[PDB]
Amino acid sequence: MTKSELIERLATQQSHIPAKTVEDAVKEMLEHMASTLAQGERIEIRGFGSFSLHYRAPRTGRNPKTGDKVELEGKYVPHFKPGKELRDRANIYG
Amino acid sequence: ALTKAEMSEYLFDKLGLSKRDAKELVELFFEEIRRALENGEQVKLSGFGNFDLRDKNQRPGRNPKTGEDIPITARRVVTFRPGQKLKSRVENASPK
DNA sequence: CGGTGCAACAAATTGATAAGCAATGCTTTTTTGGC
DNA sequence: GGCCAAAAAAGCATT
DNA sequence: GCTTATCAATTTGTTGCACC
Repeated sequence: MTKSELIERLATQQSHIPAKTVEDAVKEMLEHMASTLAQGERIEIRGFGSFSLHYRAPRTGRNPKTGDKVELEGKYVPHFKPGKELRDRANIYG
Repeated sequence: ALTKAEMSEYLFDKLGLSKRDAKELVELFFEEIRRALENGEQVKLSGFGNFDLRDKNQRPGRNPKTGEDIPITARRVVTFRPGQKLKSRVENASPK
């Protein structure tokens, strides 16, 4: 399911909400999530999960193709942690 | 932290949606993603990231406090792989 | 609208095994804006 | 909505 | 290749948000 597919599926079930509105909303919701993380603030949706930021210390990495060293700045990376409902619904195995 | 309430309010302010619809929409967006996932389907949101399913075989674990060796049972878990676009936007963030 | 209670959240333990990534050009998919 | 060419984003190599 | 994450069980402090 891609972004667009997600939009189509929502529109379909929500006949009373205009398709254009659904599209705009999904896009807006995602951009909102994105900018939130970009601002260094976390996201916490009970039953779905939370998105936090993890720190990566500066280090001397390598260009995997050539082997040359590369000086990497310290930085932040997004990390998602699936919530209880999502974990349970996803887990097909006991 | 960003919440459904904050998300609804935002949809309201920006798109002029009724608070009723904004609420329902946020809820649905997340639900749809869950539906796909519980159904074994991968979710690829361009400009954000991918929610992938990985099947993990049983592996050795333990009760941290005590030390009692306990197995981590086999399970299907959901992981998120942030895309390059999202990653760049976030790389220079500063925890609020 | 706003107060409230509580499941779901976060954090903290240890240690064996799993997953993810530094660069970057080429290929493939997805989004975009016009009809 | 469909279709299309162009651009953006991602997928891959290996990441 | 080397770094970071996954997870066990359990206790304790915090909060999203459904329900009034």
